[PDB]
Amino acid sequence: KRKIILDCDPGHDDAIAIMMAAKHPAIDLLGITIVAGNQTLDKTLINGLNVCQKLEINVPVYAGMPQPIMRQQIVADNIHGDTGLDGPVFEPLTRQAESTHAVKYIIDTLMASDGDITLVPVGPLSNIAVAMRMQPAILPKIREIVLMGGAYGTGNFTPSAEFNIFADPEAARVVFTSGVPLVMMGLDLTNQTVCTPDVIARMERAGGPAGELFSDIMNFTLKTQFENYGLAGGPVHDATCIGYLINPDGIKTQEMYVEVDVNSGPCYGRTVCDELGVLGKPANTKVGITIDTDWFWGLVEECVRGYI
Amino acid sequence: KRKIILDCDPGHDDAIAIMMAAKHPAIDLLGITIVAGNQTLDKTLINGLNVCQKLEINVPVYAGMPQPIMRQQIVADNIHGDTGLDGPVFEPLTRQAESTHAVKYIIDTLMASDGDITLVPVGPLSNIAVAMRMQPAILPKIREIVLMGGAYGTGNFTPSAEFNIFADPEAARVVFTSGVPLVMMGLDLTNQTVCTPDVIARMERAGGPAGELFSDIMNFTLKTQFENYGLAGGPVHDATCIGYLINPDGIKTQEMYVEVDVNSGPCYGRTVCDELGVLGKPANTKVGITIDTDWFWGLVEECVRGYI
Amino acid sequence: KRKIILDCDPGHDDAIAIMMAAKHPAIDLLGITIVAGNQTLDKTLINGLNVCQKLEINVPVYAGMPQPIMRQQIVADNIHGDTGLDGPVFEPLTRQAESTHAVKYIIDTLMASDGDITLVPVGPLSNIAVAMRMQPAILPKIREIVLMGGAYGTGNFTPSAEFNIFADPEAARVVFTSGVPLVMMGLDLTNQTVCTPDVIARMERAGGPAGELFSDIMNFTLKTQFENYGLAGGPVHDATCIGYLINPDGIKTQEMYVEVDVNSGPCYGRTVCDELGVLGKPANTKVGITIDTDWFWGLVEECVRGYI
Amino acid sequence: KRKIILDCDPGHDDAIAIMMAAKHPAIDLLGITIVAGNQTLDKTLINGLNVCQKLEINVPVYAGMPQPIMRQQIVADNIHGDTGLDGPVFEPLTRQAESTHAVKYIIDTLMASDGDITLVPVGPLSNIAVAMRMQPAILPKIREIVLMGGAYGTGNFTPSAEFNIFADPEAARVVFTSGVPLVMMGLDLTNQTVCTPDVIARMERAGGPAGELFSDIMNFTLKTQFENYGLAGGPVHDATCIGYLINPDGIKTQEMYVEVDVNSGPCYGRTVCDELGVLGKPANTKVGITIDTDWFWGLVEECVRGYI
Ligand SMILES: [Ca+2]
Ligand SMILES: [Ca+2]
Ligand SMILES: [Ca+2]
Ligand SMILES: [Ca+2]
Repeated sequence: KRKIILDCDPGHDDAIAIMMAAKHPAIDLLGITIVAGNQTLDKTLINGLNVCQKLEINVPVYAGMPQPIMRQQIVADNIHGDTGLDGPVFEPLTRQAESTHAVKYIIDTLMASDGDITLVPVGPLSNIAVAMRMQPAILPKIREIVLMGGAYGTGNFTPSAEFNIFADPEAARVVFTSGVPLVMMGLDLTNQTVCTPDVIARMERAGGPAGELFSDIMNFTLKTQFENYGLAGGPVHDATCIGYLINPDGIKTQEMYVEVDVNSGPCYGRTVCDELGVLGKPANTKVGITIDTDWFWGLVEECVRGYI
Repeated sequence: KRKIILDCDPGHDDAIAIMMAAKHPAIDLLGITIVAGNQTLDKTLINGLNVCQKLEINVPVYAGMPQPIMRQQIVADNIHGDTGLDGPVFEPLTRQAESTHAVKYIIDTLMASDGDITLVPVGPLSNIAVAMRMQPAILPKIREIVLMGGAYGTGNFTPSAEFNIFADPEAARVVFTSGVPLVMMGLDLTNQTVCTPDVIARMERAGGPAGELFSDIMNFTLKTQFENYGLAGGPVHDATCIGYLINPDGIKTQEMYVEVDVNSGPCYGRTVCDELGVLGKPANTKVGITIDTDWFWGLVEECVRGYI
Repeated sequence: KRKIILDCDPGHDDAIAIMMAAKHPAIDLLGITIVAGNQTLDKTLINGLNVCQKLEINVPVYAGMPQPIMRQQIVADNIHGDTGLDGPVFEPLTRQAESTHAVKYIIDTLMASDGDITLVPVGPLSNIAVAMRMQPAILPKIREIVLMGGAYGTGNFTPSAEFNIFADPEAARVVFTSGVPLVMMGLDLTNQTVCTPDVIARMERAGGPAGELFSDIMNFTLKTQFENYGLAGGPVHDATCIGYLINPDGIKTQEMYVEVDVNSGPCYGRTVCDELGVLGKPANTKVGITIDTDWFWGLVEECVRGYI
Repeated sequence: KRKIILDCDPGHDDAIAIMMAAKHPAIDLLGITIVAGNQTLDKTLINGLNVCQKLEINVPVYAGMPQPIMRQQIVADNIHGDTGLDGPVFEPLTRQAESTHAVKYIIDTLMASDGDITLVPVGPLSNIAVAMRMQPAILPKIREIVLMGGAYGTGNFTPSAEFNIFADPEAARVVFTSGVPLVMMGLDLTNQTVCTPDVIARMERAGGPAGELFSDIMNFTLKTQFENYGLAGGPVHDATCIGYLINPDGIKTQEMYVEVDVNSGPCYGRTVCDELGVLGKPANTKVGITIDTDWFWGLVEECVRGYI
């Protein structure tokens, strides 16, 4: 099993990632850490807890950074709605976050570990960067980082930048210069996972708590992702990181030297990816290129069925 | 006919553009202006003159800027050789450049015109930017600018930037903020025109001075373009601008808001292209997307046969 | 009494600041927080504890950030020596740091307070920035921040930047946009406190533990500050913040709009101070202009005598 | 005699510089080149011509760049008025610009020379930068550049930048990296030349065409320089360059390594001056520190009296 800490900002696709991570036998989900991103932390926290309660997921949830490390905070309410998880309606929330701050949880867990834990950040990298600079000794302890973020081609939130990186470019600069093994599921790969109405229907047919939740969630971003970016369905970007850890053969990556641009201006938060190797620098990232969607959606269905 | 001034840094594909522009009846080639780029100006001027002499092109050639407007000069000898036009071997040069500087030629020609002239820049944009800032009254007199440069995806000389723009980002910023009708044949489009051995063979069979010249030229970049960028043949990037003016239906463009990034750093000289229209700014550029290569190679052959 | 938290990177002048803050009856020193700066944290922590043990200061010391929030770490060993506090030799260390992290201490103390605590950063601003972004609710709780850092004219570490800001420009950007009442003792003011041989001799004559310590400390930077910068003596930069809080009439400030430049390049970490108000923006900082050095050295001697 | 070409954007103090340069026997004024700056070129050219006609100065005037090389044009109408030279009255213009563009004039004159000509730029550096990049062979021909621009301390138009540099930072970058001997009369020096009401009265008493002109001109900026920058009189910044060439002993300079910041942001167009030599780079500029104003105003009076 791959031990993971899932760091997220739920978030529609974050919820699908949580659903898969908490169920699949190849993943050992140690804890969920929450960061500000898609919405403010008060909301992404409530959203994370709501998902865990509904799916009866037995994993502690820790609240982290409510703001990025330097920049003026942005949100993605255009895609995710005022709540950050518009669509599903939950019973009154009874579970709460742990007392320990996510940054402390991340540091303490890594330091006490035998170096076998993978971090899976699928929101802005704020928690990760603060942990890395607060306790540099965590670096040798990180097995790998499999993050959803970035784009080698076109961004979403700006032409140059994908949201997670754009929401905290300085934190991304920290992570991308950490020297830790990195896998980047960028938009070039993740936009392939558009969740069209026939995919939603497939998960509805499977049914149960996860099938119902999948439908209520993914129907919302069907509209917003089309209206904003022209996508044929809402991608489940964040779930690709979980897929990658369950079976990396389903995903083609290419090793590249990647740099995060922190210049104010038209490329702030861009992941500059040396696809042709022209800079002659050692690769630092496995960059996602293609995903086998037949495999991927089969895996999603299998996880959904696990909750029946 | 479309009247043009062809501004170039020959340069293998520049030579092919010259060959096409000077021959096709849909183009009225008024003058050739030369800029430093692929090689230093002493070399690109000699290369331009050698090509015109070989093909008996009786169009005046004017020498322009030997250095970019602000940055430290770069060259592309890795692609184009120490001469800037390795491959063909020419007879002793008898023609000479005009005494009028290219910048003065461009300004004077536009100022005296009926507003029907198109600028076709296929090197760094140094001559164009100096002309625009030296005599801003040319702007309302320019019909269109159809330039080869930029990339909405991956660059060549760097991951972020295409060579022409990279060689003078500040000049490019001038041109891209000019407000003049702009067409951009960037690498995304032009990399489709890889001149593979079968395409060279085709032009060899057409024969004559242009067919032989085509072969001697494009066989050289066949090797360097593969070594540097993995390309299956050397693209004839600059010739796409001439093709566009001959028949724009052969090339699909998309209107986009494009900005040139002049920040020192990993995106210096990037053309940032808003493919999805997320910035909510009006388009300023028709950006090349796809080219019909059957049409394009047919047109190249037609022009080649014109010199028989 | 003004309640303070002293955040520092000892550091020769930090030690003088600690000596004054812990002894003057107008200061209520709640706690000392340590940051990486002049040297790595393992060292500035040891230096801070050494000074507290030597002078029998019974204030808790908390260790904070070992690295800046984003940039590559720099140190000032050129000025401060290999240990960070070259000069004095101390008896074996028995004094211990608290187990609580400085960031958590800062946040909890502020949150539990009645808004009457002043922060006094005299190192890089890493601890402060992390606290502000980790718990934004601390902002209304901060009475004032009186920091040593920046320069409106010439920097030290670079022509543009003073060391504390240069060592963490991104953290400084956080602090200077916080909206909290701000006082900046910059180099323009603090270079006025050159500790010349006659000043040292004055403190030697006062004697006792603090007088010996002052001599052993300030004799070191006497040499390093002259060799590296213009300086006739080592300034006691950080002690000016303590002086300011004891009697602000001893220092002339001017209210200015101040911005921290985070651009890579020749002004990275510059504090841009709008001396003439040309930007038309509301002031956010009281910037130090002149200090009454007779008043100041008198105050130092008084504090030194307090340890006899 | 020192042969000069005076490149300017008249401009109140430019006019005083022209008056001195054309009269003092220590200067051989070859030509006046005009650039856009204080106002658009149409206005600065008329202003320059008006001054020459009024004072019967028989020196050719050449019109140059009407826009900076890259940035969006700014003007200083707040200081110089809508005309760029509000204050004096002129008879109908009979004088006109020469037919040769200033950039060509500068190049041709330098290339034909024995290397003994000094350039005296007292506006934005647009003409100079275009000349340097258009014909790099001019570099060794330039004896010295004595420019009015920059500031090692506080700017005027912004806190970071002096107007001439700010109006074309990219051109200034070109000039400051040229390797030509450079003297920089920056604001730190030139602000010492405030033309208070008693100085104006002194020149009125001298009388003649130049005394009357001096008064009409300097009474205008007396008002604007006070309102904008709090200055006690309008400085005659540009005239200090002519003073420097008449008797350099009247001015104290310090050799420094100077870099022009071309970063967009709060230091765009700053001259970063390494006062303390901390960068370990060889000096490239003699930076003005102080001027003997008793000497200087005596020289101004002597020049004024020359026109009686
Ligand atoms: Ca997410
Ligand atoms: Ca070319
Ligand atoms: Ca300190
Ligand atoms: Ca001027």
